[PDB]
Amino acid sequence: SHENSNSATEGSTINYTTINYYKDSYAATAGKQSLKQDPDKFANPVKDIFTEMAAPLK
Amino acid sequence: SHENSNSATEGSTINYTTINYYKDSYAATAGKQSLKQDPDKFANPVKDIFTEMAAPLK
Amino acid sequence: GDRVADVIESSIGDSVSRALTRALPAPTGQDTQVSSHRLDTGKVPALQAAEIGASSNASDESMIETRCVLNSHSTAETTLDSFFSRAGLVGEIDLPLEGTTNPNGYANWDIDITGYAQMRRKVELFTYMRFDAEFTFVACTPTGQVVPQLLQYMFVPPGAPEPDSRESLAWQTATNPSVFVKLSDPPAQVSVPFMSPASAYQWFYDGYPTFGEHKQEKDLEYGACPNNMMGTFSVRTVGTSKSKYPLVIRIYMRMKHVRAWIPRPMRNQNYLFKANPNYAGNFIKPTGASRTAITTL
Amino acid sequence: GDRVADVIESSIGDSVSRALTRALPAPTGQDTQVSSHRLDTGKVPALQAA
Amino acid sequence: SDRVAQLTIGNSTITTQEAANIIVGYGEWPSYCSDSDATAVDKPTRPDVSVNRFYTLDTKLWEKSSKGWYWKFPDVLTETGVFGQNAQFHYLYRSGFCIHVQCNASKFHQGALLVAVLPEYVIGSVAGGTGTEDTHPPYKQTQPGADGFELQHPYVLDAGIPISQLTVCPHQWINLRTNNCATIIVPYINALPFDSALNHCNFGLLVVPISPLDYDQGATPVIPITITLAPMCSEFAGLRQAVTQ
Ligand SMILES: CCCCCCCCCCCCC/C=C/[C@H](O)[C@H](N)CO
Repeated sequence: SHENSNSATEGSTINYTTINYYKDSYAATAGKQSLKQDPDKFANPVKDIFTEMAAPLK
Repeated sequence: SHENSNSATEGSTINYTTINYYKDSYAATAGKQSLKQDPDKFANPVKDIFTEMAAPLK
Repeated sequence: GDRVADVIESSIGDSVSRALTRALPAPTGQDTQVSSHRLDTGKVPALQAAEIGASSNASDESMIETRCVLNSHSTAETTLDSFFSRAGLVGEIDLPLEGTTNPNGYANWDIDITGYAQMRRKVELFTYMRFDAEFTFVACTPTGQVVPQLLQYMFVPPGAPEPDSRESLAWQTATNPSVFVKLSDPPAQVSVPFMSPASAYQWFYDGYPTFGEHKQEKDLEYGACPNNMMGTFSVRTVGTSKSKYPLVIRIYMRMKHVRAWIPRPMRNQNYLFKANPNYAGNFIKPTGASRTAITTL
Repeated sequence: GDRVADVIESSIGDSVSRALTRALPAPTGQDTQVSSHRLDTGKVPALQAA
Repeated sequence: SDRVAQLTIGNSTITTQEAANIIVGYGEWPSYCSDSDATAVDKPTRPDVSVNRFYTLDTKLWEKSSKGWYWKFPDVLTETGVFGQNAQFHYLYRSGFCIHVQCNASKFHQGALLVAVLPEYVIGSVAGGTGTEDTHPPYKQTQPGADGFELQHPYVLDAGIPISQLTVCPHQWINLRTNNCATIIVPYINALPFDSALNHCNFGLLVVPISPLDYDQGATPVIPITITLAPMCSEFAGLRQAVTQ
């Protein structure tokens, strides 16, 4: 089970579970990702965040 | 897992990881080598080594 | 018994090799350190002396002002296995229905890997090699179609009787290894060990195999290394009568478990003969490309 | 905030003047010491380089 | 210091005052064969001081249009002194070498020499010019002896291999501006613990002028080149009668 660390997703925060039979790590299966989202990075990219209950402009 | 010790790289300093299904050890895979270099043996084959900062001929 | 001082204190017999250099692990490229300006006399790393025979050892940090780079580029792909463990064509055997080359339905191919330039240039970068092999036999007709034919391959080590016909008795293979395979099947693949009487194959051999007068007839012995003569590879179509299809066989070799010694300059001329470094004398060409002037691109 | 090595280890901003020389008090002229002959090789104070 | 040197071995001594250090071939000193690597059963002989000494073979003239020369080892010594006698009388052979090349001129002469050691230096032929002829080098070209032989195509080294890459081999430069001598120490190079000293040649020594010799009219025009060499840690085995070749 000693193989090269040469997949496209090495040096990433999330870890997969995959099956490999060769010494090169990019030959493995796609596997399962981890379910994490950051919707604010596109939906609410403001400097000073404001609460729902108030008026955005005051 | 009892096999003959008849590969081409027996009696060598470096060890490999390989996969074999037969009793002869030269039928296995190429595997992974170890990453060691001796560049001085070709680049700096002098008797008395000299520092970078000085003059080679004094 | 040693009693004289020059024998007691003698250094004869030291069988260990004094090594001036040692191997150090290097999984990635070397990092770059921070550097600053320097204005002083007596300490000059820019000036060298190429006469000694050593490569100049001035680095980046001693010549220009540099930043710190954390180099993580792997060196794994330039190893000997990574460079050599790739298959390539080394021989072709032709089995025509009518012809003068192999008219009887059988052929003998002496095993040598200096028949094709792509493999020969790669293997001749070094002087000695010790490796294992992996041979693959791809068979097809001249139009490239696959047909229901049964073939036999036989490995004949030196000293064994070479077959002389398709009905020769040597095909009983009581001791020689052999392969029976059909063209409809995937190509045959076998693994071969290191077979030299010496510790390595040498692609260059500056000598003759025998003593005696070196006359004109006894001149081809130059460069002929007996230790690289590994026997013959014999092929035939199984049957008592003549076959129905003309067949072509291509052999592919893949090295593994490699060790190499004594690098030498790469070839820059066209090859002419096998096991013979001769070159066309009247048609010598430069190693690289040329340009009109030295001051222009 | 400094995070890169070439900024952390940088020498930019040194406002102090490096002085190779220092002032020493000299109220009177310098005295003369006793001297004798010298006959040796390698040590020559007469020869200079202007 | 570094520019001055003195090499003493056996009953001979070489002094120099314009050295450029010493090159050790592949970073390894010559040595004897160990008990785990030897294969023959008889006891080899080690004559020691009578064979390990400096031999001066011959002198060559450097001109403005010279192309180069090569020498084969140990063919240069197969017929010189006690070493030659032992090499003729015995079947096996094993030794290293210490090569010193002498070439001196004035401060008003210029030029450069490349001195290199190439193992298994097989010499190829011109193949009849067009290349359809299967020729092999004659005896005087493959085994020139102690008199050396001159290169015909120094750009290819008579083997189809470029001279620009000859520096991957153990080498030194003789640049008349800086030095006037070169020293390379070669261990035993072979795939066999012992080999014949008469049939097999281990390596070849190349001396090719990369920068042409040039001087003004009136200066000395005769600039010789000299080769001096000493076997190191010599062994011999398989004693029988002597054979000429
Ligand atoms: C039934 C098996 C048939 C396949 C036979 C293949 C065996 C090949 C023999 C060993 C090959 C060794 C590799 C090359 C060695 C020598 O250096 C070359 N001849 C160089 O000329």
